[PDB]
Amino acid sequence: MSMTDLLNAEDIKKAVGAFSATDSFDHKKFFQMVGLKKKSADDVKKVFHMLDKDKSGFIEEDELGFILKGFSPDARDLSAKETKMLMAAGDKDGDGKIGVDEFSTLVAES
Ligand SMILES: [Ca+2]
Ligand SMILES: [Ca+2]
Repeated sequence: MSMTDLLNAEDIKKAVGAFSATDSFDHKKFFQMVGLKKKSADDVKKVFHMLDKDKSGFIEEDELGFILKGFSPDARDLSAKETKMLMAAGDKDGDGKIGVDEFSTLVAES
């Protein structure tokens, strides 16, 4: 992890803006504005690990209400409608969690 060094602080500054709403979590456009899909697959491992505070290897509603705190400060509390839709979109597998390889490619569906 290290959401500045691995990625780009400027791109992150735009990205935290691209989620600066209640429910309007355009993950596809965040992952574009932050340059994520332009960084390495092995960078995308260090990406996911910044959101998975637990280091349990899976992100779920407890973290996913404020996942932005791994992207940077000024993050805030996401809406109850957001977390519901975001877990249901971000779990491509059917296990109810965001996994890294899903999250990387979930946004390539753009
Ligand atoms: Ca977790
Ligand atoms: Ca999954």
